[PDB]
Parts: sequence; structure tokens; C-alpha cells
Amino acid sequence: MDDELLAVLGYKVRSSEMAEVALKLEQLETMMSNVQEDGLSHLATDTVHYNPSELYSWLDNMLSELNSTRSVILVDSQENGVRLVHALMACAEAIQQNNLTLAEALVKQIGCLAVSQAGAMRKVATYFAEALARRIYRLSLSDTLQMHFYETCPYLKFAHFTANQAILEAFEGKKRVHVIDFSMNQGLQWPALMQALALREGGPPTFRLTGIGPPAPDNSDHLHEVGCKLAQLAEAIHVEFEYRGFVANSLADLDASMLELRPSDTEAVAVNSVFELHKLLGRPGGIEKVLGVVKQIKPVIFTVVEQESNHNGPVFLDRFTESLHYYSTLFDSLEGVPNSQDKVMSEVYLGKQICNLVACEGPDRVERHETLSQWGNRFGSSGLAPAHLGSNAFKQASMLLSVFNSGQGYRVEESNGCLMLGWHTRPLITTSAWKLST
Amino acid sequence: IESRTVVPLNTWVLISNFKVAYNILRRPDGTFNRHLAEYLDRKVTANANPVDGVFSFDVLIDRRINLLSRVYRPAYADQEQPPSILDLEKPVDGDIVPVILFFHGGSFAHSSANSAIYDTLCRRLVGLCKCVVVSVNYRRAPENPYPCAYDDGWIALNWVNSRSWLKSKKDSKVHIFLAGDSSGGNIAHNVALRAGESGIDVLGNILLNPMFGGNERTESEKSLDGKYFVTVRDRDWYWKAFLPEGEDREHPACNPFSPRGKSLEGVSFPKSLVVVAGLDLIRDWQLAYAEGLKKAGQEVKLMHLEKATVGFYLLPNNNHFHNVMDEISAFVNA
Ligand SMILES: C=C1C[C@]23C[C@@]1(O)CC[C@H]2[C@@]12C=C[C@H](O)[C@@](C)(C(=O)O1)[C@H]2[C@@H]3C(=O)O
Repeated sequence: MDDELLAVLGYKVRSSEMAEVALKLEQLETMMSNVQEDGLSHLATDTVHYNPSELYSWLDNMLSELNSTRSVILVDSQENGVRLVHALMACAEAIQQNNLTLAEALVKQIGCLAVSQAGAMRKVATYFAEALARRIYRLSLSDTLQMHFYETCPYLKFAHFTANQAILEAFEGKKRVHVIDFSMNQGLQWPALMQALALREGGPPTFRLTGIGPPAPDNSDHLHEVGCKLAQLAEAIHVEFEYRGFVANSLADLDASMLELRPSDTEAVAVNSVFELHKLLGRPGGIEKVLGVVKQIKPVIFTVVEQESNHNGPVFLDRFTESLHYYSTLFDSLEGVPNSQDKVMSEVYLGKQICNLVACEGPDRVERHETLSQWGNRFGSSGLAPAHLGSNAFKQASMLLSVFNSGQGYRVEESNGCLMLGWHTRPLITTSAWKLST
Repeated sequence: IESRTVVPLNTWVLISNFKVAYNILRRPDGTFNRHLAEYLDRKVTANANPVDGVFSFDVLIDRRINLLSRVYRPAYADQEQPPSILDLEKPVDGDIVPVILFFHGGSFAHSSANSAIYDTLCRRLVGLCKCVVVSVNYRRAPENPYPCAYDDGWIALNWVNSRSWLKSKKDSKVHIFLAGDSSGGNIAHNVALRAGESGIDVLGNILLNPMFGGNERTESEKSLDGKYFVTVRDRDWYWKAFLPEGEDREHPACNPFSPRGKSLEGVSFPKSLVVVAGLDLIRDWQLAYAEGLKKAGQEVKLMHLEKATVGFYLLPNNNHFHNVMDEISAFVNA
């Protein structure tokens, strides 16, 4: 049992550990009175802090080292935006009530209204209208797009940086390591981690890499090219490198037997996933199998980056309105970027995401996003435990944002040991790390 | 051990934790550690679903300066479905509806509008005064020194006054009260001055432990130094971090009744409610501010709690909190 009055304020203190905590605070003050500014500067510069909510462990660390939520943000619009939202929700309700005759007129009216608008609302309404038309008429290349999205938006860089920092912390004091990536893609994440490993105190370890990718319709061998390109830089900085890749149509088709694993006492293993787990929610029993495989691997760290939004509800209208909120926020944030080809390609990418979210159903729908609470419930049911992130990762992410965006209002937040990236006060994506439960 | 006998244990823990963290975050050369400060700060998100009869949402008031505010409203009795867009800014139903523009404390350098200690306070204000609350997110020192916060408050005041769905049905006007905590009281006083200078009409001021100072050392500063969570050293550091370069504490932004300050005699000023804690080391400056308001010919009610410390309103476990809430409710619903 915690302290309810303190729990409301954001601090987790057991009722029976009150006086003890108080005592620790006493011992801190006296300490800070006899150490002056050397210890204060050490605590402000060299110390790494974890989980500020739990005061007991935080105070212990300082003493040792000194010795359904709906988040909406409104931007100024005009009457045309109000009418556009009215018409969009009216069309969604008409579809839900199985009208299918008012829906066509409503979608044409939506297009007519969106013709005379300006800003992100124009593009949002256009994409949602195409999605609605596709849905009602059903009722009755990617690599370049992802490269442009990486160039224009800060989410992929944030994910890679936070995951790499967590992996580097988990791989400290090791001589043989292995990385299993569920989101291999073009291999844009690994060179920085490899450089950091090569620039370590005590000696870099030996590196093994596993990359899993979807089956391409043309069956191109992009994984081999990525692996050889990685191996060049690997041998550049004197790191022993081994690479290996697979093609699989779903992460639920994987097993630890085909991963060619070595003894845990011999090789450490880290599992990575960036925007890939939510695609397993279409399959009725896919996430459990993948989490069981992850548990069988017995890694030292499991890094997950996801989108923070409830887009997997049982009612179509609620999903529609939640996704409308989320993507309106996304396009409002994207407003500030200067015009370029990469920007329009990112817009096309987001429009494809919206179309899949609204139109498709069943296993064909893969954009089934969730929130941190639901993901945490799933992970805890799978038998995992949180691995809290520190202040150094927070500082690195903040400095990355302050360099690559500068003017745009992106913010970093810490919650429950996880890191959140958002626009102003509205969170957008979340990075977390997990380990085996004791 | 002296401060241990005047507060409950959990309140003591909260204030001591804030004290030690802020001790860590300050550098001798007038430099702040913003990254660690933001990492340590506890925060909460806006929720459009009514919880305990209150729901909130955020509005981007200004884009050039990234000025933002949060709005707290009572839950709809007629509409059982939780509010959404097209329903967050629905017109108010009531002959008289007061609206409070609130400024948070932090000695011009800490905290935000989404901090978990001020979100609870705003929700309690909504629940106890039956009003609408707008909380501003103003720029902080030393990265954004004087006068950024005053300009932010002015812009927020204009935005609140220009809203058509906040107008009352008795005179087609917005009933506005300015409220402040710590440095928020300083901001509220200055914004009230500017509003009186312009054509905007403010109905009342609420100042909970306002932040004021001066060059001289008062008796309470010399007698209560370091005994009740606050020391003269950090007060000097914060005043140096806020004020312009090469400026002393007789600046009008520090001492409202300095010789360089402006006379309040014969000036359109709202009625004030100033609350002063007895166990605060800058209580003398607050009492002097109340006396100066009274001498200038303005209406002011003074609440002196003789055995209260800083942050008595952050937890509802003391009589001071209940009494101050009662007086605030009577003040705004007069
Ligand atoms: C350096 C500081 C700043 C304090 C006083 C203190 O001496 C110690 C703790 C601060 C504080 C913490 C939270 C609240 O914002 C405040 C008003 C309080 O009660 O206590 C804060 C208060 C203030 O902002 O004046």
C-alpha cells in the first residue's frame, strides 16, 4: 500500500517506509553540508539517475554516490475545419449505422468542403475521405518512402538512439555479443552502436548480427547487401563481425531452433523491435508465440519502440475518432518542416497508414496500435520485467532533438521507466526495455 | 527537527525531496541543469474523459513563442457521453461563470503547467469553486529571463478575453480572476497592472505566498534562515537568475513598492486576496506588500496563517488548506 496523497502527486512511497525515507533525507542534507560543491557537481554531472518516481531507491543511490486516457491538443482553425470534422464524423456514423446511401453523398460533401481549406486539415480530410470511400465501396517503393520518412521526421532517429543506448548499457563487460533484429529494414541503426562498442573501455567485444525481413514480391536479396555494407565498416574499426539473415512472412513463423544460438554463458543476446509488434495483433494467436520465442532465447535485453495511441478498439467509430485525433496531431507537427520531396513522400507514407487503418479489416488490418499500459500488461503476462532507462539516454535524446529540429516543439518525457517522444504536451511514441523476470 | 513538528510526515518528505533535488540542480556560476531538471520532474497528461467531474485539454495559444495553456472544465451533467472535439469548447450554460487564469510557482525556474502538483491543484480549484481554470505554460529563467513570463501572461490574458464560448449570459462578458502561486503571484500582479493600463477588466486577484524581495535584510529573513526549507542563498540565486544583467533587488520586478516603481494611487486595480504563511522567511515582504496595497487606497483582504509553511496547499491534510479554499470560493463567487 502506497501513500495516496503522495501517489496523486507522482511519487511512489510505501506507507510503512515513510519514516525510513524521512531518515534518508536527513542523512542526505548533512552529507551535502559536509561535501560542498565537489559532490554536488559529481551528482549533477557524473551520476546516472533511474526511476525518479520511487524515492527510496533514488535516495539510496544518492547516498551511495555521495560517499482510457484521451489526450487532445487544439490548434487554431476556422469554421471550415469545424464543418469538416462535423462531416467526417457524420460519414463515419453513417457507415457504422449501415446506411451506405447517405455515406456516398456525405463523402462527396467532405471532398467539397475540403476543397476550400488550408493547412494540415486539408491533407488529413483528403486522406480520410479516400479511406472512407474505399471502405464504403468495399462494403457494397516502400524503402524509398521509409528513407524519406527517416529524413523528414524525428521518430526513427529517436527510436534508434534510445534502443542503441539501452543495448550498450546491457552489453557492458562482455566479450561475445549477438543482436537479433525483427525490424532489419535497411540497417540504418547498427553502425552507431558498432562504433560505440569499438570505442569502449577495456576492449570491444565480438559482434554477431541476425536480420529478419518480410518476403519481397520480387524476392530481392537486400539483406545480403545490408550485411556486406555493415561488414565493411565492421572491419574498418577492428571489430570481429559476423552477419546472417532470414526471410519470414510473419514473426509468428519463427522459432529458436532456426536462429542458430550459442550457449548463453558464451554469448550474450539482445533483441530489438522498432514499430513491428503491433502487426502481430491481426493474427489471433501471434503475439503469444513471439513472446514465448523471445523468452526461449533468454536475452539480456529486449528493446521495443511503439506508437502511443489506442487504435485497436472493438468499435469502429471509436477507432475512427481516436485515429483522427492522432493523425491530426501528426500533420500539425509536420506543418513546420520546410517544403521538399521527402516531406511529400512522408505525407504519402502517412496517408497509406491511414488508408490501411480505416479501410481494411481482419488479418488484412495491421496498423493496430496500443498504449503503454496495454503493452505492459501483455509483457508482464508473458513473464518479463521492466528495465528502467537512465538520465543519460534522456540527455542524448534531448540533444539530438535540439540539433535536428531546433524550432519545432518536440519534447521528451520519462514515465514508468520508459521514454516518450511527443509534440508539445501530446505524446507520440514510446521506447522501453525489458528483461527476464526473476 | 524544528520543521518536523509543524507539518505532517508526508508533507515534510515532499518538501525535503524538492529541496535536495533543487540543491543538486543549481550551479555556482549562474548556470542551470535543464536536462536533469526535466528528467526529474513528474508530469501528467490531459484527459478529456471526466474524472471526479473534471476534464482537461490543451490549447496552443501562440506558435512563434510556443505558448500553450491547459483548460479545466466541469463535467457535463446533460451529456453522459464523455466530451470530444466539437464538444470541448461548447458554450457555458450559466448566468455568471467565473474563469481563473492561474500561474504556477517555482521561483521563475522550475515546474510546468503539466506538473503533477499543479494539475491536482487546478482540478481541486475547479471542484471547489465551480469555475473554469486556464493554466499558462510560461518561459523560465535563466534561459528566458525577465520579461518573458510577463509577456506570456499578457498574451494568455488576451486569448482568454477574446473567447466567445466563455462569455456569461448576464452581460455578454468574460468574468476573469487572476491567481498565482509563489512567482505566479508576482506574474499575476504585473499582468493585472498591464490589464488595468489597457482596456481589459479584471475582477479579482488571488496571491498565495507571492514572491517579492528587496535589497535590505528583513528580521524574518535573519531569524528563519534555513529552518523551514528555505535559505537566503537560493533566494539570492533565483533573483540573480531572473533579473536583468547588473541589476539589484530594487528593480520594480522585484520590489513593487521601490522608489523606481510606479505609484498605485488613483489607478484602476482589482480587489486583492493575499495569503501569507507565518513560518516563511520572506513573510515580511508579503506583509509589506499588503500594507502598501492598503495605503494606496486599494481594496485588499489579508489572510495571515501564523503556523503555516510553504506548500501547505499541495496536500489536503491540514486546516490551512480547507480555510484558504473556503475563502477563495467565497471570494470568486461573491
Ligand atoms: C528552492 C526552493 C523553492 C521552493 C522553496 C525552496 O526553498 C524549497 C522547495 C521549493 C518548493 C517546491 C515545490 C513548490 O513549487 C514550492 C512553492 C514549495 O512549496 O516548495 C517551491 C518553493 C518556491 O518555489 O518558492
